[PDB]
Amino acid sequence: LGADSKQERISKLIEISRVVIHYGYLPMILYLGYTRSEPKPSIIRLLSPLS
Amino acid sequence: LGADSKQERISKLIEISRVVIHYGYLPMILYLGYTRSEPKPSIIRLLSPLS
Amino acid sequence: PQPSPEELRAAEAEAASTIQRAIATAAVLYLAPFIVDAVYKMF
Amino acid sequence: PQPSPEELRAAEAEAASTIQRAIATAAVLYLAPFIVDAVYKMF
Amino acid sequence: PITGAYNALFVSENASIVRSVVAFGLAVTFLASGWAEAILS
Amino acid sequence: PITGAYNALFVSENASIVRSVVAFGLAVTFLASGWAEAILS
Amino acid sequence: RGWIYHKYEQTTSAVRKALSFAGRAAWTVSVTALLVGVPFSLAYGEDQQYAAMEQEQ
Amino acid sequence: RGWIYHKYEQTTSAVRKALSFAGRAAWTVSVTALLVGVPFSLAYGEDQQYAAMEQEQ
Amino acid sequence: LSDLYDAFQERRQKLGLSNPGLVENIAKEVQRDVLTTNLMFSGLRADLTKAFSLNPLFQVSHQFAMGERLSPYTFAALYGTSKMFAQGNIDDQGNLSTTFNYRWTPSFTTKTRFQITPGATGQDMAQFEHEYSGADFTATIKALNPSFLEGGLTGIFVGQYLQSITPKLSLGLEAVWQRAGLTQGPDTAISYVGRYKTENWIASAQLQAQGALNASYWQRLGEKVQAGVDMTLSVNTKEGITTFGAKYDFRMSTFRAQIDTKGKLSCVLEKRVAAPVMMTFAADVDHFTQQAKVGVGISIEAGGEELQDQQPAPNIPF
Amino acid sequence: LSDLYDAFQERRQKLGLSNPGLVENIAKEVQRDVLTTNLMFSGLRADLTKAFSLNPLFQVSHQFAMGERLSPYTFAALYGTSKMFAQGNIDDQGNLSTTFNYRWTPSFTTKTRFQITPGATGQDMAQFEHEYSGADFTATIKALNPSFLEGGLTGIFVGQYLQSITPKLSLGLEAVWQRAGLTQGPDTAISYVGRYKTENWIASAQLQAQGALNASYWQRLGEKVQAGVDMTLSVNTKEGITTFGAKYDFRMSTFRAQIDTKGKLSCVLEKRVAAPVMMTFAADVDHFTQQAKVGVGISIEAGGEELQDQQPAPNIPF
Ligand SMILES: C[C@@H]1CC[C@@]2(OC1)O[C@H]1C[C@H]3[C@@H]4CC=C5C[C@@H](OCCC(CO)CO)CC[C@]5(C)[C@H]4CC[C@]3(C)[C@H]1[C@@H]2C
Ligand SMILES: C[C@@H]1CC[C@@]2(OC1)O[C@H]1C[C@H]3[C@@H]4CC=C5C[C@@H](OCCC(CO)CO)CC[C@]5(C)[C@H]4CC[C@]3(C)[C@H]1[C@@H]2C
Ligand SMILES: C[C@@H]1CC[C@@]2(OC1)O[C@H]1C[C@H]3[C@@H]4CC=C5C[C@@H](OCCC(CO)CO)CC[C@]5(C)[C@H]4CC[C@]3(C)[C@H]1[C@@H]2C
Ligand SMILES: C[C@@H]1CC[C@@]2(OC1)O[C@H]1C[C@H]3[C@@H]4CC=C5C[C@@H](OCCC(CO)CO)CC[C@]5(C)[C@H]4CC[C@]3(C)[C@H]1[C@@H]2C
Ligand SMILES: C[C@@H]1CC[C@@]2(OC1)O[C@H]1C[C@H]3[C@@H]4CC=C5C[C@@H](OCCC(CO)CO)CC[C@]5(C)[C@H]4CC[C@]3(C)[C@H]1[C@@H]2C
Ligand SMILES: C[C@@H]1CC[C@@]2(OC1)O[C@H]1C[C@H]3[C@@H]4CC=C5C[C@@H](OCCC(CO)CO)CC[C@]5(C)[C@H]4CC[C@]3(C)[C@H]1[C@@H]2C
Ligand SMILES: C[C@@H]1CC[C@@]2(OC1)O[C@H]1C[C@H]3[C@@H]4CC=C5C[C@@H](OCCC(CO)CO)CC[C@]5(C)[C@H]4CC[C@]3(C)[C@H]1[C@@H]2C
Repeated sequence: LGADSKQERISKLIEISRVVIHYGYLPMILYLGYTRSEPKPSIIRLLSPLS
Repeated sequence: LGADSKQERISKLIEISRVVIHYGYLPMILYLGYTRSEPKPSIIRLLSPLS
Repeated sequence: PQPSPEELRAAEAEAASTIQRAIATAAVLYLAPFIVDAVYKMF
Repeated sequence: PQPSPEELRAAEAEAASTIQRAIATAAVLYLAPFIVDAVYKMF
Repeated sequence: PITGAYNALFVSENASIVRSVVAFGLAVTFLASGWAEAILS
Repeated sequence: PITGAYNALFVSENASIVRSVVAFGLAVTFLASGWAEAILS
Repeated sequence: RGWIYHKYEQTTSAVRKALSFAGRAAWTVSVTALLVGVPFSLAYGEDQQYAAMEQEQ
Repeated sequence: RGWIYHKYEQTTSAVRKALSFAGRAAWTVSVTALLVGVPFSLAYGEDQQYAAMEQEQ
Repeated sequence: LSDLYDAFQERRQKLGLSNPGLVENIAKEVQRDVLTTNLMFSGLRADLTKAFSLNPLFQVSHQFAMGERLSPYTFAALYGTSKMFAQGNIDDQGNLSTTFNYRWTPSFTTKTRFQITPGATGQDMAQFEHEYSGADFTATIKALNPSFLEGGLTGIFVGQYLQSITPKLSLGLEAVWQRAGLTQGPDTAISYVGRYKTENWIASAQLQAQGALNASYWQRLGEKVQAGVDMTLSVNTKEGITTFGAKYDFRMSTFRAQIDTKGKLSCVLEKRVAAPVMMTFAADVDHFTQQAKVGVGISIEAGGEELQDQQPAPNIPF
Repeated sequence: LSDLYDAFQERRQKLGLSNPGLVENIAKEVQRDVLTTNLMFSGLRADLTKAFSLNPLFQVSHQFAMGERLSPYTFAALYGTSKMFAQGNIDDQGNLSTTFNYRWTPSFTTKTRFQITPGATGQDMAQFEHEYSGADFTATIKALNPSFLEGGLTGIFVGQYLQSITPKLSLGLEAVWQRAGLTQGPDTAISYVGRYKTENWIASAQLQAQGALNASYWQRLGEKVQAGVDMTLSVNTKEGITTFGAKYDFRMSTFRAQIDTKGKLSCVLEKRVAAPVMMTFAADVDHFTQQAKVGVGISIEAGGEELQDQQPAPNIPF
């Protein structure tokens, strides 16, 4: 709050965070699954619907 | 055609016939069925949906 | 607009001719199996 | 229209009081089972 | 007499509320009395 | 060359007709040749 | 004369409204029994076949 | 500089259109296999059970 | 004189021809047996049918429906006999459709149909059809709303003819004459049809003189599978659509699926969930709009085993 | 000092109370288990789910749908563990909904949710929830779109508390504070809730201080049947609706049916047509308009027997 300029800064941080969540959140979940699931599936099988 | 008056007459005959078909045609089919089907069903069963 | 009295005669005449050539077509079809059979006899 | 500066104070004060009486309600509920149990002991 | 029960149930400002409250009272007594179990189970 | 086949199939006044005529030719040859029976039966 | 026509008008209108309600009521009852009774009867009927395979053990 | 930005604009637009078509194509293929393959597989699968009861005679 | 007729009729029969059936059935195998067009619907539908006898055929039917252009209720009753068939059905809105077919002769039958909408609403149609089935041809004339009260003929008159040319090939003709208003001139259309039918496949074409062409091909893909193709060209702009479909006959169910050049996919599954109960699932998918229409329907037949002793009356003129 | 706490905590536990669960679950048995409200849909729907592991839980899901307000496609993936649960799903239009729950302590868990619509379209919501589950109560605080950049607090803050009064009776409270615009004054609402739960029946009520009242009653009608009633009164004009419904549990299917005072009849049939395939039929009928909405859906689960050796991770914070 102290500087209005800072308020724009924080505003830019939210728009930065917003993009990272929009693009990176689902890849993050898939990364957590693929690297930590037991056993480890195939890269194609990781997104395969029923094979 | 010979008399225009007659043309109205014929016109009235069609409207007379139209009403008789509208009201009497389905009762006619049901009458034919009920009185001629073998065996003869019950009057209530005649219009019963599944009993 | 509505057709004139002489335009109706033209339309009624063309319509009659088409129906006459339709009946003429049915006459050819009715006789047609006798012709196609004759062709197979030649072969 | 927009609220005046003194109307906001009135609204903010009423809203604060309701939230204080909500927390006061939770305090009574938290202590409530001790009271209802006491009633059953008397019966 | 009955007019005071019909009007308040179908042609009054609060008539919509009364129908829902009555349906609730009937449905709960239907279940809790055991009549629902003897019919639906 | 191919432009004359694409334009007449998707961006011409009669393009709708050509697609239906082609689909008919392919579907009949699919059935009559026995390829349909070997796959669908 | 006109008194009978008025009664005829009162009756014709009221009966047409009566049949409209009575007909509408039969439809809603019939549709409900169909929409509820059909899926239930199929599911319940299948359950009885599974129950049969258990009783045969 | 600007020449790369133009190529970037040409590529960004075209690729977005490419993925839109490719994605739309995968959906129509998937939906068709589901709508046709599901009822067929259930009906055909049931037919095999009836065929089994005949072979057991 | 009979001297010519005797040689003519004998030579006629020597070619082994057979009745080609009605012109309207020239594409029945594709458009009615294989394609889903006539079975598609949306919403809920339930038909309750009670059969009271098989000879004479007499049954009552109640349809309940809630869907696109589906009337909430429709009562129907029909009576059939070796020489006659009477059928009537009425909507909840009073729309009455009637059918009355009578066999004056085993070769000649008259079909009369009436559609009587509420009096103020709509228009009423009266259709009189006369079908003659010969040893090798069929002739039909339909008069729809015929009128002579204005001092001249009025209405729609359709002439139909289908002739067996060879044991497999049949060719035919359709002619229409229209003069709804005496003030307006008559309008006439002629359509040519033909069909080549073999044991395993059937090819048919209908060519309207105005430019439209409808060709269909049907082929049996084994005992349980049959498929067909239907092409329609309209040049009244130019528009063409081709529909390809197949039908699978299982022991307890029938599956139909079709796709067409306009990207519409549809399938209909009919399954005998019980002896008297038949379930129907119909789904239409438009791939350009990604919109789907789902139809679930049931059919129930009360009569069951009570009337099986009777067997259906022969050749009822349905 | 602990001298008072020891006697207080010991006396507290002597009354045999138990955790009453979340305020939002005060009517789960009626509104979610028995009533169809959450299962109703129209059109076609297909869910394809692949499970890659059970501990940690990880699965991928593809939904295809064509219907009213149903997005054509939705990808989803989730990862769960005894201390955490991450879930994300995105529509074909780029609408991303996320969930991230983490157990800081077995009694304290944080739930974060994000809804990120396309940038120009819509608005983005950020919801931070903090749930504390005590021995006999639950406390929750939700902050939705919290903001302090204008120099003062802004957003929606919801406080929730549910307290077990007796082994069967639980009473609770809900408080809301809202100040979307600093220029506008804060708006606050308080809602009271309570629930009486026994083995065979459950009674619940939610009373908004503004006048609305929602009461529900659930009762088990034997081993396979359960029914419930849901009454909603709104006085913001006066409007009230009561929904009565029942649920039947068969060995291979579950049937739900409900009727309400507004004349709407709906039913949902879920049937296990195969080991991995579950069919769903949902139908809604409005008796005042005679209009029906039919929904047919399928669910498929690829993982099957491959991963049965693993058993699900305990108490994943779903
Ligand atoms: C304030 C409003 C007015 C309507 C209402 O609240 C809202 O008022 C309540 C009064 C309740 C009834 C009181 C007493 C019993 C006896 C009980 O025990 C019998 C034994 C059983 C075996 O278990 C059968 O023998 C059965 C149930 C019944 C009838 C209650 C039903 C629900 C009722 C109708 C409630 C209803 C919802
Ligand atoms: C005028 C327009 C152009 C397209 C078209 O009309 C419209 O022109 C026709 C030409 C036809 C093919 C001619 C010859 C044969 C051989 C036959 O016999 C093989 C034996 C079989 C065992 O039975 C397999 O070994 C198989 C079928 C095939 C390929 C025809 C298919 C249909 C076609 C493509 C027709 C198509 C509809
Ligand atoms: C009054 C109105 C018309 C009728 C109706 O209410 C409204 O009354 C209900 C009676 C129902 C039937 C009861 C029992 C069964 C058996 C079940 O299982 C058989 C398995 C098979 C295996 O071969 C033989 O074992 C199949 C379904 C069926 C016939 C019901 C169908 C729907 C019906 C007709 C319902 C319908 C909605
Ligand atoms: C690529 C996309 C995803 C997958 C898909 O294409 C599109 O590929 C198809 C394969 C189909 C399955 C094949 C075989 C059967 C067996 C049948 O009978 C079992 C009876 C049971 C008795 O207990 C065991 O005997 C039940 C159905 C099932 C599993 C099919 C379901 C639908 C599936 C998944 C179809 C789906 C549309
Ligand atoms: C009014 C219009 C006239 C055309 C048409 O209606 C519209 O009328 C039919 C004439 C048919 C063809 C006639 C004869 C044969 C010989 C046959 O031979 C196979 C082997 C056989 C020995 O010949 C077995 O022994 C192959 C097919 C073919 C070319 C027909 C194709 C379909 C056609 C074109 C039909 C088409 C729809
Ligand atoms: C005027 C309209 C244009 C479209 C159309 O008419 C209507 O044009 C016709 C062409 C026909 C095909 C011609 C020949 C054959 C070969 C035959 O195979 C026997 C083997 C034999 C020769 O190959 C030697 O043994 C199978 C049938 C097939 C494919 C016909 C199918 C029907 C077709 C496609 C007709 C189609 C409906
Ligand atoms: C904030 C508001 C306060 C009211 C409320 O939330 C909203 O809170 C609950 C209080 C409940 C009642 C408390 C106690 C009993 C005794 C019980 O006794 C059966 C026999 C038993 C011995 O008593 C077995 O041993 C019958 C039912 C009844 C009256 C409850 C009914 C439902 C009520 C009214 C609930 C209602 C929803």
